[PDB]
Amino acid sequence: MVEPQHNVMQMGGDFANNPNAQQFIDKMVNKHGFDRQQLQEILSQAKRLDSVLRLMDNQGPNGAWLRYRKKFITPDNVQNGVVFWNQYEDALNRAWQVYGVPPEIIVGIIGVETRWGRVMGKTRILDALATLSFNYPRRAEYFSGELETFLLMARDEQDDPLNLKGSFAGAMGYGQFMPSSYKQYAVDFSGDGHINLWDPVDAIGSVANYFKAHGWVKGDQVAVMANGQAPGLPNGFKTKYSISQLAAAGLTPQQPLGNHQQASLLRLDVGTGYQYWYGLPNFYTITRYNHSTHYAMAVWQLGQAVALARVQ
Ligand code: NA
Repeated sequence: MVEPQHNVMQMGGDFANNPNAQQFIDKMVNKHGFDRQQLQEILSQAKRLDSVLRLMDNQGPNGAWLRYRKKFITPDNVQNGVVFWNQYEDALNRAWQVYGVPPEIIVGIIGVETRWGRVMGKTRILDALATLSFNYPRRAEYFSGELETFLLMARDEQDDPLNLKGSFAGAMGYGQFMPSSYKQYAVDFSGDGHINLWDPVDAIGSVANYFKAHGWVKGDQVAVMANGQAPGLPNGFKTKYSISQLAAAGLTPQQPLGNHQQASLLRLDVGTGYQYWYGLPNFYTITRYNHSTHYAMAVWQLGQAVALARVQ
């Protein structure tokens, strides 16, 4: 009947003689009450993926922005964005009301991440996380934290850890949430008592909560395009200048900046030249999902494009 298998102390598979996998097992048992044998059975099936390791290692004017932008803002994506928006309008409206994050931002994030559920990843989360936790010294501590949370998440939401698929870094569902984001920011937005990253309604509320938690200011401007050029100043979403320094550099805002007294200097390569922008706090909040000016600008403009296509 009951088979404790106390004498089955060595697991097979890609992580068979891996000291890190052994230490991780002891941690799950000691800290979370996992059964060593049940966990060895799970991890003996986990795969060490070279592709996951290669990809994690891999990470003018010539029109850079234009090329990045066209990967996301196309008739097909805008049209699919409209369908997703109309289909989940209640959830989007409810997220706006509860979290102060507008539909265009959420629709934009889900569009850029997975094309609204069409591309959510094909790699088993367990394989990706185990590979990065046990065979990647550089980010081993970060990924072991993610694997720990993933196994707890699977245990709680009652999932077989081996059945969940996602990105090469272990990101999941519509919004490509990492296990740590699920833990800290995911919410039951459908109201069924569970948090399913693959349920569009839960994903919508979870992205909204993530944004509010990262400082999204309701109704505030994201960024304002500037007239003029500022070649003497370093640019990027991490920069910060007073509106006075930017004016002194030859820039003027196309729209009033209200009470904002500082901003980041963003520069987009539009082929014929450079297009400068005053990055406001909400722009930086978007970069909290993916540390990239292009990413954040594409997320925002995709949402705007969809918002416009709905009007027609
Ligand atoms: Na739910």
